[PDB]
Amino acid sequence: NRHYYSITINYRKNELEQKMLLNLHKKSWMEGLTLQDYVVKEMLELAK
Amino acid sequence: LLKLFTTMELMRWSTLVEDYGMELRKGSLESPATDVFGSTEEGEKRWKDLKNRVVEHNIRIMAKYYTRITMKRMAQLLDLSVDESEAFLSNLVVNKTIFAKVDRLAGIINFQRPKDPNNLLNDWSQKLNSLMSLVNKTTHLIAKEEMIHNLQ
Repeated sequence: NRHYYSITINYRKNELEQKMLLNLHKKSWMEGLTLQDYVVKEMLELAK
Repeated sequence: LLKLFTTMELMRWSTLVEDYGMELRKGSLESPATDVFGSTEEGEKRWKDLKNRVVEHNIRIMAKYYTRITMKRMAQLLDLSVDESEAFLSNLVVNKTIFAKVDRLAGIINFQRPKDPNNLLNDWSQKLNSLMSLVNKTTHLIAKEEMIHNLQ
């Protein structure tokens, strides 16, 4: 700790990108187009 | 005969009998004919197994429109008789290399596939893959419509 005192850090106000850091993410990470599974049988067969 | 390698050429058997009996009537290379139909205990047996060919390969090719077909109209669309078709059904069906289902309860039965006894699997494939094709529709709809709208 002598010669090493830590400094409070933080991240930037990133909305300038955080917007595009979630918009594109949420839109894609969630079925992209989202018109895809709308898997529905073979999955519940094994499920049940 | 090379054309026969597609659609089976469900041809009037006597027409092919012409096409391959005039081989013996060749004013040219005819040793083909004698190797094929200049023979009797096998050449005529070659005609017989050729009947076998036409019937069984027609069974092969016609497997599409089935699940409704009559024993009589079978022969009608077979270029061979009904009890001829009876023996052909018999041999191909005890050979049973394919799985059909037939009965003279009606005689209207067919050289079928498993006759679709399946559950949702059919519906599953259909719904899922079709809907998927539809999302593909959308995803290239945007693209190609934009492309045709590029100049504008």
